[PDB]
Amino acid sequence: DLPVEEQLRRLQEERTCKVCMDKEVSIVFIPCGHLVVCKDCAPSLRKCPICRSTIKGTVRTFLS
Amino acid sequence: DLPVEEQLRRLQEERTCKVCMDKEVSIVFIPCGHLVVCKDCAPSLRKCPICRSTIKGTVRTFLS
Amino acid sequence: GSMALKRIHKELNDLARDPPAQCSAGPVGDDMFHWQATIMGPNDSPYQGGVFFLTIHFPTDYPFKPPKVAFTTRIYHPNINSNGSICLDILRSQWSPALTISKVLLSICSLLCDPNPDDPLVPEIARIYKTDREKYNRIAREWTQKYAM
Amino acid sequence: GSMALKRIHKELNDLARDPPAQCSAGPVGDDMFHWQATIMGPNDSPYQGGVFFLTIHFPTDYPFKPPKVAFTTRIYHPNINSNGSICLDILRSQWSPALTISKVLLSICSLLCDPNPDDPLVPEIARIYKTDREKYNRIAREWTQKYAM
Ligand SMILES: [Zn+2]
Ligand SMILES: [Zn+2]
Ligand SMILES: [Zn+2]
Ligand SMILES: [Zn+2]
Repeated sequence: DLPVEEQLRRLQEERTCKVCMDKEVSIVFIPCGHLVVCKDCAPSLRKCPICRSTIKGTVRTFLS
Repeated sequence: DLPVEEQLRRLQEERTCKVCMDKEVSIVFIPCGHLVVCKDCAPSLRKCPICRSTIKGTVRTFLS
Repeated sequence: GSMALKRIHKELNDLARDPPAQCSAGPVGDDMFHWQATIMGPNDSPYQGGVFFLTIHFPTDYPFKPPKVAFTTRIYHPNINSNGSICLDILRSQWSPALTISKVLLSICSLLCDPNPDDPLVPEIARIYKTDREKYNRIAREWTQKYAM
Repeated sequence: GSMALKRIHKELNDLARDPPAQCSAGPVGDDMFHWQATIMGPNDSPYQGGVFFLTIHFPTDYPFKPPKVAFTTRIYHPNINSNGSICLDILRSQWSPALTISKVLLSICSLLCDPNPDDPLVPEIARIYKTDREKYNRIAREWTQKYAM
């Protein structure tokens, strides 16, 4: 934690999708449990990009 | 979005547990899909605090 | 602490940053679980002008149980009894840990601005309120005069 | 765009804020998909001093496919062929969209610092490297002299 900016650049960067890196993460992978991509990027993936664990489902997150 | 501080106070506040409001949220509710409490607060709850939908399970999130 | 403790400390510490519009609260002694709120009679209710004081008492297992809140000040409102108790949904059945002391004060305020038809705590007052606001508000402001300010 | 496009724009825009230690890259023309990196021969490799240039080519469906990267500069390394191609895990089988152009450059750097035993792209070089570093590094720096700087 160092003054003015960041975390903020970094905080948002921890919260943004890991592949389009534009849209905010929304989807937990089944079974690997990573909350690491946005709704849109998911379909194009067979394996979770983080641990190469293969995706078998999704849970959607509602930060409401 | 207004200068210096916030979102940051607010950004963290969107990301912190909704009941202990100390620990960071980690748990998606089943079936209501809310990612809104930390691992620790969960057990003490029957219904998701947001929509009074009753909890029937949890998915753990790994922001790794 | 904690946990209610470390929670309530944030509660308080936040209510400082962003107080709810019409009022403020806080610990009375070092007992963080016994609080006193002062609520500043909201404009365009028939309580404007007068000041009102409430007593907050956090249960030891707050936030999972709702806090005990009741006016020490006298007040004319169909949903508040002659002994001070408040008749509010969240205070009882609808409570959720997700919601803060700050947030309850607000709903109390809005309750003073808009009382209820199905809830009548004091049926004496409710009936006058139902279809005779004219009369109601007079006694409402009258009490504000006498006891609030 | 996009999407590779709007992605690559961030890539680039970030590589400006936080460039990977030893190097920099960017678009050559307005074709955002054809990039040129310059990598500044890392200290305590036998390539220190000399400068190296690489060519980056993003597939149209990047990030789901890995980018095409190959040295235009000449270099003596068991995992880089006489035609420029790089022999790196992420460049092929291990690629993941989660990882950035920035991140690949880094691993290239670290590859120059530490070549491989099972991977030998050029078996000619690997053998000399295996248990005769003495000799290896001489030719390594020698080439750095001749072609890199
Ligand atoms: Zn995405
Ligand atoms: Zn994973
Ligand atoms: Zn919690
Ligand atoms: Zn819910």
